[PDB]
Amino acid sequence: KVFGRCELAAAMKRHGLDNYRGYSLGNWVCAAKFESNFNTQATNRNTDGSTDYGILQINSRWWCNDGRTPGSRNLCNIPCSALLSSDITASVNCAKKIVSDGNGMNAWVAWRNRCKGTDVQAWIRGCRL
Ligand SMILES: [Cl-]
Ligand code: NI
Repeated sequence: KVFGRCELAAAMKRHGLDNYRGYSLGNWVCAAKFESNFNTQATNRNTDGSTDYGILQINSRWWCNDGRTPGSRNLCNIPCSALLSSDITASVNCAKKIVSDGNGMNAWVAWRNRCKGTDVQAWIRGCRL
C-alpha cells in the first residue's frame, strides 16, 4: 500500500506514535517519507547482506528474520515479510522497540540526515487528526 501523507499520519497517531519517546508525529511521517516514500512494500538490500523492510525500512540484521541474514537477532520476533503489510501495526510495534534502544530516531539514517532539526510539523499540516 502507498499511503497518503495525512492518511499515514492518522494511522500512526491511532497506533500511538505521536510523541512516543518524545518524538512528535511529524518526525515519524518525515522518516517514512524518506525511508520508503510511504510504500509499505519497499525493500532495499544493504552492503552487509541484510535487507530493510517496509514503511520504516526496518533491518533484518537486528530486528526481523528474513531467513537469509546470518546471525540475525530478530529482536522484534517477527518475519520481515510482516513488515510489508498494508496494516502498519507490526511496523509500528517494532519501531517502538527500536526508538527505545538508546539512540532514539538516529537509528534511521534518513531521519538524521533529512528530518532532524527541520520543521517537521510541516508533515502533518492540513491534516484532520
Ligand atoms: Cl531520544
Ligand atoms: Ni536503512
